[PDB]
Amino acid sequence: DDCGKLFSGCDTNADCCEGYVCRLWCKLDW
Repeated sequence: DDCGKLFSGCDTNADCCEGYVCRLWCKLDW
């Protein structure tokens, strides 16, 4: 539910919910 965060790297399971990218950071769709 909580999943990854903004800029929070690129975790496996916590692979930051759909919204941001998986670049250097889990930042917004840059």
